[PDB]
Amino acid sequence: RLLDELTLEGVARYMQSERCRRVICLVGAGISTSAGIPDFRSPSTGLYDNLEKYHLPYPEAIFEISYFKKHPEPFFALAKELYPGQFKPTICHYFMRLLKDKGLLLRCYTQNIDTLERIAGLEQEDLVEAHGTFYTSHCVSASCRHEYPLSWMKEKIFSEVTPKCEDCQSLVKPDIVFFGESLPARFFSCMQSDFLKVDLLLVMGTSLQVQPFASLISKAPLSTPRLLINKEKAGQSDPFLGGMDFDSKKAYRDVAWLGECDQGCLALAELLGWKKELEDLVRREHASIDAQ
Amino acid sequence: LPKKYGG
Ligand SMILES: *C(=O)C(C)(C)CSCCCCCCCCCCCC
Ligand SMILES: [Zn+2]
Repeated sequence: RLLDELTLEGVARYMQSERCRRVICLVGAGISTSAGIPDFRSPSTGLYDNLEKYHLPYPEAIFEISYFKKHPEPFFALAKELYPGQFKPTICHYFMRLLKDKGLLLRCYTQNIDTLERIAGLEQEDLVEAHGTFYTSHCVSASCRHEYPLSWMKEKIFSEVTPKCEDCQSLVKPDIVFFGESLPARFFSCMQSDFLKVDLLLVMGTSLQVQPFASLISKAPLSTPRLLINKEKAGQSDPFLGGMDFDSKKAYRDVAWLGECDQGCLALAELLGWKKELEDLVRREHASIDAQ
Repeated sequence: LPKKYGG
């Protein structure tokens, strides 16, 4: 096996060896909760709870594309209610920027729409935003598709003006994937290429419950170590419906570090000798954001 | 391409 032991220390030694050149990160809502961003797919967040005044045919209609295009006001009213007070990426986000800086980041696949990967310094080429992003918005008319930045969209959301395209006056929609929209072609094209090349899968802040994102762990080569940094263990085969194997006598490459994602990434950076680099980057970028 | 669904 590539890991000398099934621990964070084993993963760090592997990352420092000549065998580990290309890292894929798979990240979800757990890497942004410490930035104040709620998990938008968690029932505990109550997205579908206080929608009475919108008179929706069904709760999920507020995130379905056909309903949105007919009645966009509920979605934008909710977007104003949930809009974050600040966009400050976490230690976890900046850990991935360090991976990029050190030439180790093959790709970050993210389920999040909060743009924090981009703010932290990952570029378009580095990212597969599996459910899109609020970072850009587009006119919904196929013949126009004018693109608008988040500052433009934010102003419309906060002034309670339904965003309309300045060229053709069609609705302008954030580039998140609504229910009933196609998933991004980039998700499938990158998956088909990246997983031929990966040396390590870093899975952070995702319960691996939403498809097709969760199936990415099964795309890794059989030898590729997979490290889960998450508050709870996840990704194992489901005894009912049925994967990660952390604990059996047959386990050989999967490792679980259970705790806050920031503390896990900090622990890994520390083992790698990157803790000062990570502290200096985070404190500098946070200072810069706080000073805007 | 496959469309986004609850699951
Ligand atoms: C699919 O599962 C989607 C992409 C719809 C999950 S997001 C569901 C909730 C979205 C609420 C609207 C966003 C609020 C403001 C967020 C701004 C982030 C930059
Ligand atoms: Zn337009």
